[PDB]
Amino acid sequence: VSTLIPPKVVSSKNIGSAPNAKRIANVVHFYKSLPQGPAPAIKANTRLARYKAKYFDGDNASGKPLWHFALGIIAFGYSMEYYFH
Amino acid sequence: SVLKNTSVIDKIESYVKQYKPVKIDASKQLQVIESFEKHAMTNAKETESLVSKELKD
Repeated sequence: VSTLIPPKVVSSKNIGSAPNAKRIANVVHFYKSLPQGPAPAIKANTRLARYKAKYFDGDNASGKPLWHFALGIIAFGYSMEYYFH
Repeated sequence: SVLKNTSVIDKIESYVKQYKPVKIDASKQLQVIESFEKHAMTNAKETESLVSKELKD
């Protein structure tokens, strides 16, 4: 008999139902987000970090470190091969 | 004047003249309509606060 008032009732529930769950999921991660490679930490030195940076990095990612390890184990084992036989 | 032996035009005219103030305007609603407006104002202001903060976000 009178005029009910829909057009300003969105205060109680934000428009949409499915994207409401994703709103909180995607709005919160943008605060603590790296602008462009912040704190890359590409430089380190712990007597083995240089080897990791030079060979164990994703830029090369080749089979050369495995061959170097094989050569090193051969060099180490030559001495005890002489010692045993 | 077209009617010659009326004997009743005077009566009906007097009745109409006596009943000229047929009734006054009914301006009864002064608070319940105001209640509807204050509810609508509250809804509108909370709505626009929500909208402004959502767009800024």
